[PDB]
Amino acid sequence: YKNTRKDPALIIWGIHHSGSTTEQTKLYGSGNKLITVGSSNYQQSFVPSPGARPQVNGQSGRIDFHWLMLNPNDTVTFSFNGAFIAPDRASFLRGKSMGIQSSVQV
Amino acid sequence: GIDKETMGFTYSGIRTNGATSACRRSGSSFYAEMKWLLSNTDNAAFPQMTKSYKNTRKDPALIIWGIHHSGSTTEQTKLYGSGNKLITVGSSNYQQSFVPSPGARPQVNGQSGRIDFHWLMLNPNDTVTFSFNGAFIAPDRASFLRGKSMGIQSSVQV
Amino acid sequence: GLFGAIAGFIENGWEGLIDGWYGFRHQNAQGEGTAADYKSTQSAIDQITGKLNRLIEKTNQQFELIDNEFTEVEKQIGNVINWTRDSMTEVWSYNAELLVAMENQHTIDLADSEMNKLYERVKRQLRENAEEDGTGCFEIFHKCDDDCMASIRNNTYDHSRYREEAMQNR
Amino acid sequence: GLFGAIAGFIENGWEGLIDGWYGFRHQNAQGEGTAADYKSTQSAIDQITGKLNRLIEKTNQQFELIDNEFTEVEKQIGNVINWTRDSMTEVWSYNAELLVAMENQHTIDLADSEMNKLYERVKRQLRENAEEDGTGCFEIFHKCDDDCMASIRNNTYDHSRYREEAMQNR
Amino acid sequence: QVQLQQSGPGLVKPSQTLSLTCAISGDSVSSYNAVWNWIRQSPSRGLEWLGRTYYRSGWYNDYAESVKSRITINPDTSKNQFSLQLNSVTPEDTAVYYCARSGHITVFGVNVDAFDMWGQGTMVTVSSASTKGPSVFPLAPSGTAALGCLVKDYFPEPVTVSWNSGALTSGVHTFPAVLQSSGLYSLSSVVTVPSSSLGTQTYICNVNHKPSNTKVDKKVEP
Ligand SMILES: *[C@@H]1O[C@H](CO)[C@@H](O[C@@H]2O[C@H](CO)[C@@H](O[C@@H]3O[C@H](CO)[C@@H](O)[C@H](O[C@H]4O[C@H](CO)[C@@H](O)[C@H](O)[C@@H]4O)[C@@H]3O)[C@H](O)[C@H]2NC(C)=O)[C@H](O)[C@H]1NC(C)=O
Ligand SMILES: *[C@@H]1O[C@H](CO)[C@@H](O[C@@H]2O[C@H](CO)[C@@H](O)[C@H](O)[C@H]2NC(C)=O)[C@H](O)[C@H]1NC(C)=O
Ligand SMILES: *[C@@H]1O[C@H](CO)[C@@H](O[C@@H]2O[C@H](CO)[C@@H](O)[C@H](O)[C@H]2NC(C)=O)[C@H](O)[C@H]1NC(C)=O
Ligand SMILES: *[C@@H]1O[C@H](CO)[C@@H](O)[C@H](O)[C@H]1NC(C)=O
Ligand SMILES: *[C@@H]1O[C@H](CO)[C@@H](O)[C@H](O)[C@H]1NC(C)=O
Repeated sequence: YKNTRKDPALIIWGIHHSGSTTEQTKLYGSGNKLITVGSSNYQQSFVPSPGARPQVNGQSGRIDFHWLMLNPNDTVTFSFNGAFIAPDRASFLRGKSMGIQSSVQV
Repeated sequence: GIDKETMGFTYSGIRTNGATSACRRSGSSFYAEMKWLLSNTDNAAFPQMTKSYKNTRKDPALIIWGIHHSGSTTEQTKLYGSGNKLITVGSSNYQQSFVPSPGARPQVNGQSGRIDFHWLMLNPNDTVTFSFNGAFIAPDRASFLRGKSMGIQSSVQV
Repeated sequence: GLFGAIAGFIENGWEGLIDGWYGFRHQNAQGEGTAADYKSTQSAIDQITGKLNRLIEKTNQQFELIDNEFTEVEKQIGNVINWTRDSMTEVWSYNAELLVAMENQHTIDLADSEMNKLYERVKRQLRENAEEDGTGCFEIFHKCDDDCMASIRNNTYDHSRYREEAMQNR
Repeated sequence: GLFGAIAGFIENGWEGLIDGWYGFRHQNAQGEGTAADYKSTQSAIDQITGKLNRLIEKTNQQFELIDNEFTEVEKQIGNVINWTRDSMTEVWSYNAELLVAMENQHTIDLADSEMNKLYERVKRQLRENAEEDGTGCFEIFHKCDDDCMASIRNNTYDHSRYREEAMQNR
Repeated sequence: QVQLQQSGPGLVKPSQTLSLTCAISGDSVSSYNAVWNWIRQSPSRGLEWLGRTYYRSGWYNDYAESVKSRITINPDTSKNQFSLQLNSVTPEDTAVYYCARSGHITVFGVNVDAFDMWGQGTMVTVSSASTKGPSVFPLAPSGTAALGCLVKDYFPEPVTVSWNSGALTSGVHTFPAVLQSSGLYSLSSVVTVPSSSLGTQTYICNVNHKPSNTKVDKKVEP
C-alpha cells in the first residue's frame, strides 16, 4: 500500500496467537509462521507464539496489534504466511483536538 | 519489604536440584527462591511442561523466572536435551516469549553461561502460566509487598 | 504600615466612614461632621485594581495528558513524570505563597502611604495656622466654620487669609 | 511614588535639569538659577546600577540537546520532554514578569524616596528661617543672596546667622 | 429578590410635614452591607439625593445640604422599614420620591453609592387643594374595534387603570393625564380588540384613585 496523500497514514495490523499449536495449524496450516513489515522509515518482523492463556471474553488465544505512520508517497509491504490480521482501511488524522479522561457527563 | 509465599509447584519426570560453584553455601548451591530444572539424566529430552499459579490474595504478586543461556550448545543439550527450546509466559495482563541462545560469554564468577531473569506483577485472582520445554529457572516463591518504605543509596554507616 | 499612620499614630479606623477609604472629621462651633476624600480613595483603589488586573489572567500554555489514569504507563517513565510534576507542584506552591505574601505587604504599606500623603498635604495647607495634635488631628487656632472646613477638604483653603489671627493666638 | 514627592506635591519635573536627577531652583533679588544635587543623584544612580549588576549576569549551567530537530525522537519520550520544557517556559516567563514588575515598583519608589530625603534635609537646615510652600518650595523670610543660596545647596548654611531677622519677620 | 415597597400620602399641605415609608424585604435595615437612601425626581430639578441611614455598629445619618434643616430619616428595626420626614414643605417639594439601597455593591468594600434597588416611587403633591374623586365615562365602540374609559376631573395624580381586573393587557393604551384649566386632571384609557368579541366578551375598566380612596369599575358596551 502506497500513501498517495499529503499527510502520514496510520497503518495497523495484528498477529494472531492461537490458544494452542493445533489451533494454529487448523487455521493457517502447519509450519513455523512469519510476518515481515517494512517501509522506508520502519523495519520489523514477527513470528507467532501459540499457547494457552487464561480465558478473556471466552478466548484463550490473543491478537498482538501493531502500528506505524506511513509517510506521504512511501509504501508499506506486508509479507506474511499466516497468523496475520490484515488492515482493511488506513487512518488519517483530521486536524486538531484535545483528549481527556473523565468520569462525568458532558 | 517482602513477604514470600510458595508458588506450590511440584514436578515429576525431571530433576529439580541444579547447583553451581558460583553460588556457594559451604558447597555448591543455587538461588534460594528459584529452582534449576534439568532433564532427569544427561542428554535426556526435557518434557513439554506447563505450570500454573493463581494469585488468591488482594494485592498483586511479584513473579520472577529465569532463562538459562549455557556457555555452549553442547552444554544446553547435556542439561535439557537437544532441540530448539522455548518458554512462553502469559497472564490476562502480560504476553511474552523466550527462546534461549547459548554461546561463549567471558567468565564471570567462573561461569561462561548466563541467566536472563524476568518479572511481572500478577493481579489479584489472575493466573500466570509457564509453558516451557527446557532452559527455565522456575520460581519457588512469589513475593508480596508489605507496605511502604523509602530506598536510599549510601556509603556511610547507620 | 511602613509609614506609621494606619495602625500607627492614627489610633483606629472609622466604621462610620462608609463612602471612602480616607476622610476628614472636624470639630467647630457648628458641631461635628465626617467626609470621605475621593482623590486619595481613588488612588488606592486604582492601584489595588492594577494588582488584580495583573494576577487574574490567562496562562495561554495548554498542557496535554502525558500519563494515563485508567491504564498506567510503564513504571520507569511514570516515575519520571510524577517526579517532574511533583517538582513543578513544589515550585508553583512556593511561587504562589511568596507572591501573595509580597503583594499583601505592599498593599498594606501602600494604603498606609496614601493615608500619610493626605495628612502631610493638609499639614502643608494650613502652615502656621494650626499645630499637629499627634492623633492625626490638626488643632486650628483661628475660627473655622463649615465653609472653612470644606475649603481644607476641597484644597482651596487660603492660609494667608487667617494667618494674622492664628499666628497671634500663640 | 510611595512617599508622594515625585508626581506628588512636586507638581512636575524640570526638562532643563539635564545634569542631575534632583536639584534646586531659587528666586532672590539677584534673579533665578538652577543647580543639580550630585549626592542625591549619585545615590540613586548607584542603586539602579546595583540592580543592573544583579540582573545582567551568567547562568553558568549549560544545557545540552535532549531531543532532535531533524529526526524526531520516540513520541512518548518526546511528549514528556516537551511537557517538561513547556512547564519550564511557563515558570520562567512568570518569574521574569514578576521580577521586572517588582523591581520597577521599587525603582520608582526609590527615586521618590531620594527626592523626599533631599527635601527633608533642606527643611531641617533652615528651621525657623523659612516655611514649606507645598510645591516643594521653601519661602525664606530673610534676604538670601547667591552665596546664601549656594550655602543651602552646599549644606554649610548656618541658620543661627539669619535667625533673628527671619524669625522677627513673622 | 430584595423588594422595596413604598407607602405614604401623596398629598401634603404647604408648611406641613411629608411622611413616607419604605418597607424592606429580602434584606435587613440594619445590615452591614446596605445603605438606605431617599431620592426625589421632578421635571424641573431632575434627580436629587435627599439623605440616608445605615448601621455599622451604631446608626448613622447623612442629608443633602438643600434639605438638611427639614429632613429626618429613621430606621424601624421592628418592621424592617425606614422613613422619610420632611417638615415645612413648599411647592418646590412636589416630586416623585424613591427609596433606594446602595452600598450593597462596592469597590473593595468602599460604598461607592451605587443604587442597586429602588422602590416604586411615591408621587407627592404639595397643595392646599382638597382631593376630588374622578368621574368615569365609557368610550363606546361604534375587523378591529376600539373602546375605552374617560377618567375625568380628579386631583391629585395619579390614577391607575386596568381592564378586566388585569386579565386584558394586549392593545391597552392608558394616556398620560392632562391638567385642565379647571386645575383638575383627566385622562383616557383605550384598548383595541377583535370586533367579533364584542358580542361575547365583557369589557370593564377598573379605575383606582388612591388619594381619594376611589375604586370604580365601568362596563363598556357598544
Ligand atoms: C471586597 O470587595 C468585593 C468586590 O470586589 C466584594 O465582593 C462582592 O460581594 C457580593 C456579595 O456580598 C457579590 O454580589 C453578588 O452578585 C451576584 C451577581 O453578580 C448576585 O447574584 C448575588 O446575589 C446573592 O444574594 C442576593 C441577596 O443579597 C440574593 O437575592 C441572590 O439570590 C444571591 O444569593 C450577589 O449580589 C459581588 O459579586 C462581589 N463582588 C465581586 C467583584 O465579586 C466583597 O464583599 C468585599 N469584601 C468584604 C468583606 O466586604
Ligand atoms: C503517579 O501518580 C499517580 C497519582 O498522582 C499514581 O496513581 C495513583 O495511585 C493510587 C495508589 O497508589 C491509586 O489509588 C490512584 O488510582 C492513582 N491515581 C491516579 C490519578 O492515577 C501513580 O501510581 C504514580 N505513578 C507511578 C509510576 O507510581
Ligand atoms: C515537541 O515540540 C516540537 C516543537 O517545539 C515539535 O516539532 C515541531 O513540529 C511542527 C509541527 O507539529 C513542525 O513543523 C516543526 O518542524 C517542529 N519543530 C521542531 C523545532 O522540531 C514536536 O512535534 C514536539 N514533539 C512531539 C512528540 O510532538
Ligand atoms: C470648595 O468648597 C467650598 C465650600 O466651602 C466652595 O465654596 C468652593 O467653591 C469649592 N472650591 C472650588 C474650586 O469649587
Ligand atoms: C559652599 O559654597 C559656598 C558658596 O556660597 C562657598 O563659599 C563655601 O566655601 C562652600 N563650602 C565649603 C565647605 O567649601
